[PDB]
Amino acid sequence: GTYRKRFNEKARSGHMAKLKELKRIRNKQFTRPNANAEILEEEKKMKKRKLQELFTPKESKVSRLKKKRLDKFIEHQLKREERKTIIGKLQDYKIDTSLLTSSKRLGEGRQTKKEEFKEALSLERQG
Amino acid sequence: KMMKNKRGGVIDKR
Amino acid sequence: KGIVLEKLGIESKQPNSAIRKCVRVQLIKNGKKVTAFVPNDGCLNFVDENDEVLLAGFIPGVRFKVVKVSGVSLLALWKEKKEKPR
Amino acid sequence: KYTTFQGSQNFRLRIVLATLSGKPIKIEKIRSGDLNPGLKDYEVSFLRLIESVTNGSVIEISYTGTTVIYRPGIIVGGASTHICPSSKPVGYFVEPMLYLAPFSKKKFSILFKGITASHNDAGIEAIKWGLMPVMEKFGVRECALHTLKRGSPPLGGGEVHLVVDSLIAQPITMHEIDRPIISSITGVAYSTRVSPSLVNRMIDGAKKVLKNLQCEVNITADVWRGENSGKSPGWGITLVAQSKQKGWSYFAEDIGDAGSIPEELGEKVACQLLEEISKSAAVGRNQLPLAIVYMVIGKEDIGRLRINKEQIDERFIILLRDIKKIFNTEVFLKPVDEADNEDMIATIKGIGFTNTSKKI
Amino acid sequence: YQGAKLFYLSGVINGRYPDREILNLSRFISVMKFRPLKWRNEHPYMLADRFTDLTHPELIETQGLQIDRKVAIYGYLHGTPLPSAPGTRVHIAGVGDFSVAQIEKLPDPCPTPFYQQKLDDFEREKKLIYAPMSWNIGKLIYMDNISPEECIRRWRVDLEKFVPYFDTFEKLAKKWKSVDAIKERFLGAREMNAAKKEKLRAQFEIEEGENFKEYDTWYELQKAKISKQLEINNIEYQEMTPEQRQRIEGFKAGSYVRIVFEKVPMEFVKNFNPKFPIVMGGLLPTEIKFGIVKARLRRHRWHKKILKTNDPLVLSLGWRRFQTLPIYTTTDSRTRTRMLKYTPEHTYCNAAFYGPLCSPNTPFCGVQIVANSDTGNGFRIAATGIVEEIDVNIEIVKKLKLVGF
Amino acid sequence: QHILKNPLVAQGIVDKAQIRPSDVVLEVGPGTGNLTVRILEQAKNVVAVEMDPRMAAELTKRVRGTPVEKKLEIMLGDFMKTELPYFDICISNTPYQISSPLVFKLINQPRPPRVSILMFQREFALRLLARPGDSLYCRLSANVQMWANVTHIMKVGKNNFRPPPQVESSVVRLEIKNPRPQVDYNEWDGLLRIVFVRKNRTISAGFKSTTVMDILEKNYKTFLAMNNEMVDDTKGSMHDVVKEKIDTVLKETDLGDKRAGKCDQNDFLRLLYAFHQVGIHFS
Amino acid sequence: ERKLHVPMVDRTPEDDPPPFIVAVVGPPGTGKTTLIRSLVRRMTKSTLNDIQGPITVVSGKHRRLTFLECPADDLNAMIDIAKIADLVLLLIDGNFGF
RNA sequence: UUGUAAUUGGAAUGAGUACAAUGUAAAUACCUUAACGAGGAACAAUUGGAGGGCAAGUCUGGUGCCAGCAGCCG
Ligand SMILES: Nc1nc2c(ncn2[C@@H]2O[C@H](COP(=O)(O)OP(=O)(O)OP(=O)(O)O)[C@@H](O)[C@H]2O)c(=O)[nH]1
Ligand SMILES: [Mg+2]
Repeated sequence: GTYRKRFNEKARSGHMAKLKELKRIRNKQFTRPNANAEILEEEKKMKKRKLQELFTPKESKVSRLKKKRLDKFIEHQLKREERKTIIGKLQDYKIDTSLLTSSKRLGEGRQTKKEEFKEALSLERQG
Repeated sequence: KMMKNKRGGVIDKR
Repeated sequence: KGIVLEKLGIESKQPNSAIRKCVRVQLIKNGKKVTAFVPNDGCLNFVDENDEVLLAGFIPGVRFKVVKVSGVSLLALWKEKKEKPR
Repeated sequence: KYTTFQGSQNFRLRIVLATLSGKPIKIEKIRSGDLNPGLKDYEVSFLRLIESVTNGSVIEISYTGTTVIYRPGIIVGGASTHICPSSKPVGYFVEPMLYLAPFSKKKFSILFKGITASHNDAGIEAIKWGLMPVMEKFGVRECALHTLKRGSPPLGGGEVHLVVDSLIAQPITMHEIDRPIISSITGVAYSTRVSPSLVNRMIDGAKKVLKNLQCEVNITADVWRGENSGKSPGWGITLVAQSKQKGWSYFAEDIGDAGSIPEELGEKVACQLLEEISKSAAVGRNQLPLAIVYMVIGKEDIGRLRINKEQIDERFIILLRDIKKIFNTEVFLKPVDEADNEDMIATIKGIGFTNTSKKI
Repeated sequence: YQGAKLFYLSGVINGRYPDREILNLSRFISVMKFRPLKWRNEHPYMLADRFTDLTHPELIETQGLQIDRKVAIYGYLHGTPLPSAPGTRVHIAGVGDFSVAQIEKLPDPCPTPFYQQKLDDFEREKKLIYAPMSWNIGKLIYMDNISPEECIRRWRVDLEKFVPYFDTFEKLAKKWKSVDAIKERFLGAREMNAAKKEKLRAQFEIEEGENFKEYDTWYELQKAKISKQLEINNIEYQEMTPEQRQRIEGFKAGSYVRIVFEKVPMEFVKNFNPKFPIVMGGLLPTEIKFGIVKARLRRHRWHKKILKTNDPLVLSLGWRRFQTLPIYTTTDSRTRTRMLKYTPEHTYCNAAFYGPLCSPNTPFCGVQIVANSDTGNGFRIAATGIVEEIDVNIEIVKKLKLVGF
Repeated sequence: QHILKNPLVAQGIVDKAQIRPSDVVLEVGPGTGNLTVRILEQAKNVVAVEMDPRMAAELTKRVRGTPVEKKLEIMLGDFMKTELPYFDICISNTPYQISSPLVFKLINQPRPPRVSILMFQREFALRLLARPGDSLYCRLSANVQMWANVTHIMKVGKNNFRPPPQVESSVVRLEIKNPRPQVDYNEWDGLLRIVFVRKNRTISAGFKSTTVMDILEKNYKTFLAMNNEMVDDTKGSMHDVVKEKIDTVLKETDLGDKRAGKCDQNDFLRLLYAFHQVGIHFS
Repeated sequence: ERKLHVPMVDRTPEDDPPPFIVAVVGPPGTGKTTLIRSLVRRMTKSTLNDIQGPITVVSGKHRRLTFLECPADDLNAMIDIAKIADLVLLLIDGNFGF
C-alpha cells in the first residue's frame, strides 16, 4: 500500500517523492523558501530533474524481449564474421587427407599384419 | 441450369 | 459481453436441434472466440450478426448461454414483453 | 444517364470500375477508323466472362460493334469454366477477376483454358507472386491460382484454376509511406516440351546480372514435360524481388521466342527487374493500378502510398482520370519531406464501398 | 431503459411552463452525449432550414404552372461528408430521388459564440435564434484539356499492355553494368566498432522489428486503431489547403450549404407546409438498385391481425418509404422455399418483396395504414424485420396436390 | 514394426514440409501411404524407397486408378545401398535404425535438399538439437551444425504408434546450408573425435592419450613427407616435437582448460586453424 | 464488463459540429409548442410567439440545438423525424396517460 | 357421491374515489368517516419445473404398414 500504483501519479508528484526518500532509507542496506515572506535557471533545472527522475516508466515485456533478441542477434553476427575470417584462413592452409591416418584408430592400440602390409605398401608408394 | 437464375444476357445485334 | 460472429447451426435441417442453438461469440474482454447456447430457435431469430450479447455459465464443450442481447433480456423478447433496440 | 468513354482504351478497367461502382457506362467509337472496326474477339469473350460472374447485368454491342452500353449488376460469382481465345493468354482474363473476386456473393471458382503466357499480358507467375500478394496486403487472405497444365503459344493448351476463398467487405486502408527494404530475390524459370538445359542456361543468365548484388538469388527451375506440358514448345522466366519486412514484391517477366538465346532473356529480365526497383517506391508500375483502385474502394478514410516520380507516366494519368470520371475521387499527391529521393505520397479518400452481395 | 429520466410539468402560465424545471431540462440536454448510430454514421443527411424556388417566373407563365421547377434548399449537413462534385443521388422523404445539380457552402447563419470569438480573434491578428421559416503535377492530371503526353513534358500508352514500358535491352544492360544507385534499397547483409553496432541495429530492426512492434482489453485495442485512423485523417486535412480539401473530402458535417435541385415536382413547391419537415438523405450505390429483397419479417406483437400474402404493406427502408406486395415463405427444414398464406402468429418468417435494394442488416418496420381516415384505434405498426439478402430473382414455390380415386 | 495412426500429425508434417507445386519429394519409408497420398496431392512428383516389395505393391494398388498415379515412382532396395535421384524435399518416417547415417547422406548428397522433415527417437532428436554447453551436446550435434541447422517441429507420443514402442518420438526439420562451408569433412571429424572421447574433460586431457599422440606423430611425418622434407620415420623421433607443438597451440588458443561440451563452433575452428598453422593435420 | 461494447466509428467532425436535432413529439394538444417556447426563452431570453419548421438556437458556448415539432397527426413524419432526430422529447399527458 | 360451471340467490368487505375531521411548522400518509366503489367479482398474481395429444403438414434412416427428430407452417 505504501508504493502501490496510483490512478494519476502526476497529480500527486510530491507524495511519490516522499516514497522514494523512504525507499532510499528503508532499502539502504541492500544498496550498500519561506513562502510567508513580505516579498518573494537552477530552480527550473531542479523542476526538470526531479520530475523526470520521479516519473520513468518501467520498461515493458516486449521491450525486454526486444533487448534480449537484439543482443543475441548482434552477437550472432559477430560470431558469423569471425567464423568467416577463420574459414578463409583455413582455405589458406589446406591439403589432402588420403594418406593421413584417421583418428578412428584411437581405440585400436594394436594392429594386425594385414594393415601392417597395407601400411608398408603405403609408405613404399610415398617413398 | 444456366438459364434458371439469370435475368440479364448478351444482346448482340452484330 | 461478446460479439456474435456467426450462427453455426442456422443451415441445419432438423428444427430445434442442439446445433441450431449454438452461436459463435467473440469475448470482447480478450478477443477469444467461444460458443454459446440460445434457449430456442425462436430466440435465435432475435440474435443477428454484430450485436451485444451477455453470456452466462451453462453437444459437450459449449459452456455459455446468451441471457441478454443488445441490452435486453432474451426471455423478455421471447415472452414478447420488450422490443430489441437496434 | 450514361458515362461515356471513347475508344478501346482501358476497356477492361472501365468495365471493371463500372462493376465496382454500379454506375452504367457507354464506350463508343471502338476502332472506328480501323479496317476491321469494333470489338476484338477476346474483348467480347471478356464481356462474356463478366456476364458469367454477374447477375442482372445488361450489355449491348452495336451492329457495327463500335459502341458498348453496359449496365452493371451484382457480383455473384460461382463455379464456371471459361474458354480463352488464342488471341490473348489466360492472364488477360484472370487479371480483371482479381479486382472483382473478393467482393462476391459466392466464391470465385473459374477454370480458364488457353494460352498461359504472352509478351504483353500478365503471366501465371506474375499473378501468383506479383499481384495476388498485393491483394493479400489489402485483406484478401485466401487466394490461389493453380496451374493444372501449362500452354505455350501458339497452340497453347494450358489450364489454370482461379480460386478466391476470401470474401471481405472492402479493402483495408493502406498506410505505406516508406521505401520497403527488399530482402531477397526469387523467381521461376519454366519451360515446356523442351530439354532441361534451356532452363539452367536461363537461370545462369539471370545470375550473372544479379551476382554483384548483396542479397540471395535463388530461381526455381520448373521444367514441364509430358501430357501436362501443353501443345507447343516455350520457355519464360519471372524474377521477383521480395521484401519480407512488409510483404511487398517487385517482379519482372518475359517469355522467349523460337531461336532466341536463353542466356540473353535471363539477362534482359534481370536488367528489367533492376529497372523496376529503380523506378519503384512502394509498389511496381505493373502493380500500381491494382493498388490505386483498391484504395478508392476502401472505407471512407485517407490511405497513403509512397510512389516515385518515375511511376507518374502516361498510364498513371489516364488511370486517375478514368477513376475520377466513374468514382469522382481525386488522388492527391504531396512531396515527401526527404531530400535523398524525390518520392511523393499519394493520399486517396475511399468511397465507403461495401460488399453487399454476400449473405450474412 | 430502466432508470430513464422523466421530467414533470405541472401547468402553463402566460404560454410558458414553470421556470424551475425548465432549467432542469435545459441542463440535462446541455450535458448529454450521443451514441454513434450505424445508419447515421454511414449516410449524409440534412434537415432543410429553408426552402426557395429559383424558377424564372417568365418560364412559369409561358409554359404554365405545370412546368417542373428548380429549387434551392439550405441547411446544416449531418453524418458523413457530402461529396463536393454535383450529380450526387439523394432522396427527399415524400418527394422522391433527385440529383444534386449544384452545391456550395455559405457562412454559418447562427454561429456559436466560441466560433465567433475565434473569427474575431482572427480579425485582431489581421442572432442567438435562426428561424427563417418562422507546375504542380496534381492539377495537371485533373485538367482534362491538356493531353497526358502534353502534361508529362510540361512538368518534367494504355493498360491493355500489362508489361510496363522498358528501354531497349542494350541500353538497359549498359545502365546496369554496376549495381550502384540501388544499394540503399537492398539489405546490407576502436571507433568503427560502434559504427558496426549501428548498422546491425538497423538490420535487426529491418529483419524483426515488426514481430516485436499494450492496451489492457481487446476493446480498447479496437478503439485505438479507429482513433489512430481518425487522427491521420485530421492531420492530412490540416496540412491540406481549404479549397483542395473541400475537393477531396467534400462538405463536412456542420457546414451550412446551398443545394439546388432541378426537375422537382411542382406539387412540392405549391403544396409546401413549413410544419412538415423536409429531410434529405444521401444514397449509396446499392440504394439506387431495384430488385428482390429477402428479409426476416414478423407480425408486430401489438398488431391485432396477422398479415396475408400479396397484401399491400408500406415499408420503411433507409431514407425511403414505399408500398409493395410481399410474399411470406418458410424454409421447410432448409429444403425449399414454401409460400405461406399468413405470417406466423408469434414467430418470424422469411418475407420476399420487390423494391429498392439495401445493404444487409438494414432494419425496417411495416405499416398497413398511413391515412388518418382509416387509423381507427388499433396499433398501426404491422410488421418488423431485418433485410437478409438482395437478389434479382427468387424461387418461391407452392404445394399443388393432384387428387384421384 | 510400428505404424502411425494419428492423421493430424501426418497432416502437420506434410504442411510444414511446405512443398512447392514444382518440387520433387524423396519420401523414405512410405508405409501404408498415408503420407504418400497427401504428398502426391501437392507435389510435382514423388520418388519412394521401399524395403518390402509386398508393401510397395500395396502402395501401387492404392494409387492405381487415381489422377496421381502417373506422378508416383517407387524404388525397391536398401536406402543406403541405392544411388538416388535429385530431390528437393525429404520426408521420412523410416525406422530409426538408419537414423544417424541417413542425415549425413542427406548432407552428402551431390545436390542436398533445401528442407527435410525427419522423424527420430526423442533422445536422438534432442542430441541433434543440442546446443553448446548442454548436457546432451555431442559429436553428432557439432558435425550436423557444421553441415546444417536442425529445429524441432513436434513431440510425437507413444500412443500414436501401434504397437506402442518403448520410447517417445519427435519430428524435426533439417536445412542443409547452401553454400556448404569450405572445411574438410575429414579434418573436422578427426578433431571432434579426438576431443569428444570424454566431452566433460579438458581438451589437453583428450590429447594426452598415447594413441592420439601416435596418430598425430604419424600424420606430422606424412605431412613433412608431402612437403618433400625428409623424415626419419622411427617410432619416437618427433614425440618431443609434436608434444611441444600441442602444448604451445593449446596454451595460445586458450582452449586447453575449456571442456569440449562447453565449446562452440568458433572455438573448434580456431583450434583447427592453429593446428594447421603449426603443421599438425588430424585426419 | 458493462464498459465494453462493439467498436464503431463516430463520424462527428472534430470541429464546428452541426447543431443537434431535438424532436418534440407527442399526441395533439399535449403542449409541444409551449415547451419549445419555454426552452427557447431560457437559452436565448427572447420569446417566439409563432414557430414553424426547424428553429436553430444557441444553447451554450460551443453547443447549438435545432428544434422540430413533429406533426402529431401524421405517421409519415413520425417515421422520418425518427430517422433524423438525435434527441426526442416525448410529450405525455399525465392525466390521460399514454 | 366424486368432479366440473363466462349457471344462479342475496349477505360481507377494501384497493380506489371523496364531503369532513384528525394528523402536520405547512403538507402528504396512517387511524376515523358522510357518500360512491364486485360475478369474468375484466377491480383480469406471478415466477420456474414436468408431462402429454392432435394433421391429406415437414425433415432424416431403413429387414415392407415402421423408427428418430420434431410439429405457431395443414
Ligand atoms: N392546464 C394545462 N394546460 C396545458 C398543459 N400543457 C399544455 N397545456 C395546454 O394545451 C394547449 C395546447 O398547447 P400547445 O402548445 O399548442 O400543444 P401542441 O403540442 O402544440 O398541440 P398541437 O400543435 O395542436 O398539435 C394549450 O392551451 C396549453 O395551455 C399543462 O400542463 N396544463
Ligand atoms: Mg403546436
